[PDB]
Amino acid sequence: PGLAPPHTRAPSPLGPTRDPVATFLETCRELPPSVASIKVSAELLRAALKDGHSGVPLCCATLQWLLAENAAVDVVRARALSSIQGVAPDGANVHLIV
Amino acid sequence: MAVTEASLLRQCPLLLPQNRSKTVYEGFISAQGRDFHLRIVLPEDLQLKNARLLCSWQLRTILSGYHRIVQQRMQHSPDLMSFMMELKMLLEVALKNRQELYALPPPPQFYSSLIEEIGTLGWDKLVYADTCFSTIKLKAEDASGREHLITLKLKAKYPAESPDYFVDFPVPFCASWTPQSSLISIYSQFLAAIESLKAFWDVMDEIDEKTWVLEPEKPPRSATARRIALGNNVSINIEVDPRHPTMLPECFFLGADHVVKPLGIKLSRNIHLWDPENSVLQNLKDVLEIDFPARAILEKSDFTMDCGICYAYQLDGTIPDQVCDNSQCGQPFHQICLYEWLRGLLTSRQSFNIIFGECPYCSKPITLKM
Amino acid sequence: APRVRYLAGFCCPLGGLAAGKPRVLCHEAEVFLSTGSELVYVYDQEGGLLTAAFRFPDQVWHLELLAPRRLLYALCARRGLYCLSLDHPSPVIPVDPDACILPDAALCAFTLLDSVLVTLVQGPARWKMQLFEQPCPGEDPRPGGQIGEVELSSYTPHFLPVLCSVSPSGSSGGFTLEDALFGLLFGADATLLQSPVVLCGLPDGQLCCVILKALVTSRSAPGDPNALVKILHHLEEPVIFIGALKTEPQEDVHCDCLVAFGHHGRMLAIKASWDESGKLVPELREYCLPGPVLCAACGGGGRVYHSTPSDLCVVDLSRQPEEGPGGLPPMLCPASLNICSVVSTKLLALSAKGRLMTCSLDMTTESAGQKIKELLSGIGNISERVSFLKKAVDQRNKALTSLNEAMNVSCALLSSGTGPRPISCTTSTTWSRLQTQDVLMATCVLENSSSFSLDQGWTLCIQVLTSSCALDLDSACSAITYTIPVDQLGPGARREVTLPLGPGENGGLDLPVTVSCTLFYSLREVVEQEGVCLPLSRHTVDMLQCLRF
Amino acid sequence: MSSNEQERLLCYNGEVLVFQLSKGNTKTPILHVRRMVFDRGTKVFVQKSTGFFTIKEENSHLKIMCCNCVSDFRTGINLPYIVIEKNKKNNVFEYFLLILHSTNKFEMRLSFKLGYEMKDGLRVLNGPLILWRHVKAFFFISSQTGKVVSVSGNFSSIQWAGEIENLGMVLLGLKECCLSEEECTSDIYIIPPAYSSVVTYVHICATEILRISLIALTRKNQLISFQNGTPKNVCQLPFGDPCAVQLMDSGGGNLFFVVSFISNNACAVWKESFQVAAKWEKLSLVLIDDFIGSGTEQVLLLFKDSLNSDCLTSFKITDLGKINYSSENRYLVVPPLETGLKVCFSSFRELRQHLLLKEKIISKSYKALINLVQSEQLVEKIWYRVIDDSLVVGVKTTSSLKLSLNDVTLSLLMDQAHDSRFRLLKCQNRVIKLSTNPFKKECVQIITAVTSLSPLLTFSKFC
Amino acid sequence: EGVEPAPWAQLEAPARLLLQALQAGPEGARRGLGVLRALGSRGWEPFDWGRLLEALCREEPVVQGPDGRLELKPLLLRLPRICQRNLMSLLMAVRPSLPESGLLSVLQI
Ligand SMILES: [Zn+2]
Ligand SMILES: [Zn+2]
Repeated sequence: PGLAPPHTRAPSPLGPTRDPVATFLETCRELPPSVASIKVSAELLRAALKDGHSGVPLCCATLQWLLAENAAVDVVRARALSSIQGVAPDGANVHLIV
Repeated sequence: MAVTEASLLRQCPLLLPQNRSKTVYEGFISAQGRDFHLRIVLPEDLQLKNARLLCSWQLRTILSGYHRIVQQRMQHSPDLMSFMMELKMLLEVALKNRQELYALPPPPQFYSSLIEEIGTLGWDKLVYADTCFSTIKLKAEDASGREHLITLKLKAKYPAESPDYFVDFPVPFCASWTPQSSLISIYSQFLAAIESLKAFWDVMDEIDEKTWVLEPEKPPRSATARRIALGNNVSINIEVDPRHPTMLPECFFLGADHVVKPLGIKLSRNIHLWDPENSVLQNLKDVLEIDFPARAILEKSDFTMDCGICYAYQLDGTIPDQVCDNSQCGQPFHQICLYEWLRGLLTSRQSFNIIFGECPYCSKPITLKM
Repeated sequence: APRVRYLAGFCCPLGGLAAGKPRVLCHEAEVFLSTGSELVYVYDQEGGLLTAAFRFPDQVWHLELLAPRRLLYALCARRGLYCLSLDHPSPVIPVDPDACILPDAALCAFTLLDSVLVTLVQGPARWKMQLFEQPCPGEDPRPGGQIGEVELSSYTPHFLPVLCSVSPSGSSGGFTLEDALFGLLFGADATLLQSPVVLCGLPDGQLCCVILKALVTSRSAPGDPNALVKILHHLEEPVIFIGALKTEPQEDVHCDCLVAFGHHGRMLAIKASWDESGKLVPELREYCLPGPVLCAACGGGGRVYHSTPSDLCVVDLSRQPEEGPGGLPPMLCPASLNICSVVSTKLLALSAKGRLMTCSLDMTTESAGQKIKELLSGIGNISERVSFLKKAVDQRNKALTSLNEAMNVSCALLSSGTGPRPISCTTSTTWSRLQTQDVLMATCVLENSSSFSLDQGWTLCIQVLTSSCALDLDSACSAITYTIPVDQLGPGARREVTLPLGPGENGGLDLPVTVSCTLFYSLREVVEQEGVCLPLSRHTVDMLQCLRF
Repeated sequence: MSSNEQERLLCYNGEVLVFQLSKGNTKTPILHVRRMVFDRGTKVFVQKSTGFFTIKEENSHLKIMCCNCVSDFRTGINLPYIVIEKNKKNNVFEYFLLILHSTNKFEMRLSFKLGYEMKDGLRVLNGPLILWRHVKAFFFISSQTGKVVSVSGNFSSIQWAGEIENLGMVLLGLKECCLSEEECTSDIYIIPPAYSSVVTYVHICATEILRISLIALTRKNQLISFQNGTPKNVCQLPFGDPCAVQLMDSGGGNLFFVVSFISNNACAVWKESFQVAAKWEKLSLVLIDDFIGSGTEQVLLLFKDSLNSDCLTSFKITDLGKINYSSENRYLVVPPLETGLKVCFSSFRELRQHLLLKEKIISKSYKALINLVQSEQLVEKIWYRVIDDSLVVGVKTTSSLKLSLNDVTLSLLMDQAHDSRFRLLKCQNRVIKLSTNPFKKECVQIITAVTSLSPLLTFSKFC
Repeated sequence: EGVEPAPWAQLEAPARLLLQALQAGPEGARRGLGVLRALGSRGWEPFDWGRLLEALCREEPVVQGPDGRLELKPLLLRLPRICQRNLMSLLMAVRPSLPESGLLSVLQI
């Protein structure tokens, strides 16, 4: 949504903070953002990727080729950008960086 | 907001419209943590030149004196919004004026702490307490043994804001008030300020002790000046600086011209002989080259015969003959001065030539016959 | 020192003892009591011990006495009247109907002058009052023969109506008034006659006056009410108490303050002004006091002593004339009933627990600090309670503000400004695909165009109606209803959903179809059946919004 | 306390009664009675009178059992009783009842002579009615009858007991059950039988029509309110072992509930905010009365005869309001203290008075709003049932309503407080027309809709 | 109808008198001194200036400019010009015996 073309105010997903089942359970019964990273050779990335799209040397075509599946990648192509926040299927917001 | 669609809510939030053609509203309206009831009706057109309005008697009590103002505002104001704004303003004003009536402490902060600090200071100390507990007073000695009292007015919050202090001695006393600052803190500051001026007190002590001090009679501690009789039918008047009480004062005399001059020149010639090391009396006796009457007549010092209006004698030849029919005032007055007084007075009333009205000093019936 | 002393306590049920029915009096040093049951009790006023106890049947309902005769009266409920020797040659006593008289058995009220007797009775639809005689000599206890009766032409039927006796000067358990007030209220006649007057207050609330020296009627001469009885003014709630009181206090104390006293708390009071017209004028008032009012009395110097279910309370009148508002404090004694007020003020009353008691009104070092300690602890006790009130009050105000916005919204919608601007809602026709098929959907959009924030309490409904017709055959899904909790819309913000209109049973879809929006509001959520509803929009989906290409 | 030398205490109409056996040498022990009152001069207690009752037999194991004010039937007058066990040690016991007069003189009203020994779930009621039970055998004896009698219904325990208007004497041992004593055997608006598992003591408030307003408390250290059987307003307790409760008024709306414990401690909790306001410990005994002469009632707390071999020492009294008592000038300030206190109480009172106006205006605005939008019964009634997992709701209607001229619907809505999230609710609408005895004439036209149920059973409940 | 009371008409007698004195032309200045002389002579030596300043500062309404416009003024500006100036002149001289807290707000005016 942060990179959304239309800039729509589609409201936040606000995934369920409980199951129906566990709500029922308790209701009868009476922080650091985790992070991870990897690295890889610029040469490996070029020689694998290259197919020169245009080529903003690295991190950008890296992100495109990582998200060639997710249909909102031709938008990152117009807005070549090495870090964004997508949301999820199942709630919480996530950032990535390249 | 600019348009009265949000503004009326923001500014009359606990007042609600009952009707669709929005003419009849009702409900509460807030000020100073207190809410007051109103029931208001307009005509079908939303003009205020005729608009019905009632309140609570709680409210009309508090708007005693401005009912006319309100009735006039109802005609003058074009918008109800403007009208209610003026109303809130007026309301806050009349509250602050009658603020003696309205007082709600945070007691456990207030009373408990106050008492603990007083127990800390000492039960010997306290002199007085108001039932509101807004006002109190306290005492200090000097090592001389001079008693000096202070009075304290307290706001809603004692530690939050600084209490107002009123003390006998003249200089503009000040003291640091933190929220950490307490009764004992300000008391220690007052104690320092006492001995800061100890000389000036010893000065005034010797003056009033030995001498025919004239009219700071039974003086206070703020009394800077001293009028002293000397010889007969002549009086010096003097004023001191307490930062340098031993210093020369500013001084001069009143009385008869011929008796005045020679002492004037004695002073003019012996002034360089000032010694701010011995008694000021010691300086005075040998600068003016004289000794003084120690209460030459303690009884009949001066039953003053001045106007009391213009504080003068011989007003265009006239004597302040007109007096008070009172044992406690007895004050002479001039015909014309007392006239122009009681004329401008609203309470007065004119007979054919005789007029009656209140004595300026004591407010008792006094009669003037032109 | 102890301003209150308890003498005795009684059998009492839950809730409490009955409003009005119990009554208690004291002669000089004797006390006579009715617990609004069959029983009556008599005790010494010095010693709380008992002297006598009287078993009647048929709940006691009213009492009177006459000191000169050493008798008591009583009104058993469904029977009529009884009367008792106070000398009266366990200490319980029963009664036999040897003592009883005139058991008319339908009558409710009675009063007493010195040697005359007056009664009010429920008949059918029109009640009626009767005047009886009372044997003045040392007689066998009699009425004698009654003298004249009238129909209460007005009243058309727990709460007993009440009677009060009103005499002018020169001539009683009643209340003597002043000549100015007679000439004000009762007219030239009763003044000319020095006629006693009787006021009757009715469970209706209305209130009527009557003249004895005009009320004598017979079998050849009936009691036409249309003149003989008259009405003051309809106190529109039932009647509890009538008095008469002394203002300007500068036994036979001539009053000038008329006092009427309702249940819900309409007090009414009247006085003479005789001003601004060169003639006699009445000063009226119609007060509004607190709570359901139980019991009343009269203390020396315009001091009414009354009870509300919270507490025991008071109103002084002693002085425009007397009083604009009815300000009122307590005395810090509970909600009571059955009060009696004597002068020295001292008084006697009964507590809803069923307890008898007597109200009597008006330095040490190192215990000083204990006194101060107690004071501080007490204030600390009060403080939290005050704070709780404050917090609750905050909540109430918040609710009010919410409400005001809601009202603003509603009015904004209902008045059309070339369009229901502040809220709008659209719907659009959008195809889709599902498991195999080209399904039709309908997007619904909601927009806030104003500043009015729609918040907790609101909720939205839509209802889809798959036809514009009514059938012989009772189709099986006439329409569908989607409802959603709108929550914190905000201004300039927006919600959206999307709906399956489309065919779900046997390939069925027909067109004119319409989709109808609404909002609701829930006065009850924010803390006859209560809620309201707002149309907001209407859109019709037809063939020309579903064609693919 | 019960022994040949121990004593028991009681409160009565602004004073206090001590009932103590004294081994009178010649004699077997004699009951000796003190009637005492609070001073308010020295803030102590004083003997105002005494009485006594001589005893005849040479049998020890005389024993006080209980005491209260009971409202005799022959009079209708509150009066102090005492119950005595008289154990001849023959495995035979008299079980006397006495009641005492204004005269400080006694009067027996039941001998009653049991062979076996009661401990008991013992209690006492209006006509001097003893009520007891040894093993699952509930009995009562009046002073009228003077004979042993049993109760019809069999119970576990008989917690509450007392007269009620239009009924005479009633009891409550099973919340299902609702007895009389005259004609043994209303069970209609009694609590949740779910709560029947937990409640151990009850104290009722008031009665209407059937309906009541009632109070309870569980083994869970709770305190509950009920009106029409509606579980509103629960609190929670510091301590455990809830023995029993009483009430106090303490002036206008300053009401309180006063709970003892078998742990020898207690709580006082305020009304309009179900909440502990104060708590006390070790509590030798407790009593509730206007001991002063102020108008309203107060409470007394007794601490631990560990102190002395003397009862009436070690005391405290408090309204929890302007009253508090117990066992270098400084005087310039007392008047301001009292002034601030009383102004504070005044503002308290006026805040209640003001709060009510707030709520009144709220309701005024409700009705005003509902009128702002704008008679006949276009409905008869609602009904509904479950099927298996598909709730259905429906409506019987009238001739006022004609479906040929108006398309109609029936929505549902949820009260968001229970289910506090976004989610949708969908309901399917069905006309149903029927004919009644064709073989004008009646045509029935009902309207109803269906939806799902397991999605909503989230908080075990909803509305 | 076309009469008003004194705006000081509601006050402590000494201070109200003092105002009625300062009203009186230029010389009213020195009459101010005479008042204080007379009162330090009189039984009430302690003249609470603190009291006085509060009343000076305290606000009250007026309807001036057009007929349809309210505003507020403290006592100090609504009272007549000559009394203002005379008063100010006296204050200069008694400046030692005055409290800063009130003086400051007075000066803000
Ligand atoms: Zn003059
Ligand atoms: Zn004078």
